Amino acid sequence: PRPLLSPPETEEQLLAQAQQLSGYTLGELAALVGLVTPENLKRDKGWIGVLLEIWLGAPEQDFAALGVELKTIPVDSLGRPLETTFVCVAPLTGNSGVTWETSHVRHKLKRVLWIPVEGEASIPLAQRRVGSPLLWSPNEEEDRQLREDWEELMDMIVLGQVERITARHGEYLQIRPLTEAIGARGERILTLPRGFYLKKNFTSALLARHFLIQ
Repeated sequence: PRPLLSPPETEEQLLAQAQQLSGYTLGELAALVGLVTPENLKRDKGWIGVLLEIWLGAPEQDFAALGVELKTIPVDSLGRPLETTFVCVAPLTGNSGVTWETSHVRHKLKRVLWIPVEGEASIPLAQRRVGSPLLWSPNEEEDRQLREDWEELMDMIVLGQVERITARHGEYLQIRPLTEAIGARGERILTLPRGFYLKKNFTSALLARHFLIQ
């Protein structure tokens, strides 16, 4: 296959292109666009993203205005998620007044191109294969699941309790771990940078429905 030279202006072209990548390994795809494949993503957390973006044309930049977020999902040998999925940085400061409706999380997850990719540690990066892509939007239930988790997490941040957030917070979405934040007393604190992540139950559910369409 050949990478798109200009950003796609229709979801049809974006999806068709994504589909051309299925079956190929990351090494094969990286080589086809003159890119070297790192030994692991420890150094470049967003390497796979840079690569898929090149392929998907990411002439019509913001003009294309597709509003589609690309998200790769490392999966096991059975197509199941291996880890939580990073959504976006969690704002520890500012952004006061934000609500679920006006949140960057809801905005980022409005339209997503999910690309499953093998991710089991035993498989060298260059040998991991790309699976079948998904073009998704949360249904009413998924949006509710995210809203409730988002509201609980953000309220803690706004109340200066970011350091109190743990894996116990959030049924489908969590905030995972120096940057400035709001302290429990309103004092300014320095803490680990945080981010919003989708849990494996949420991403597994949407990946599963992809094989049950009728």
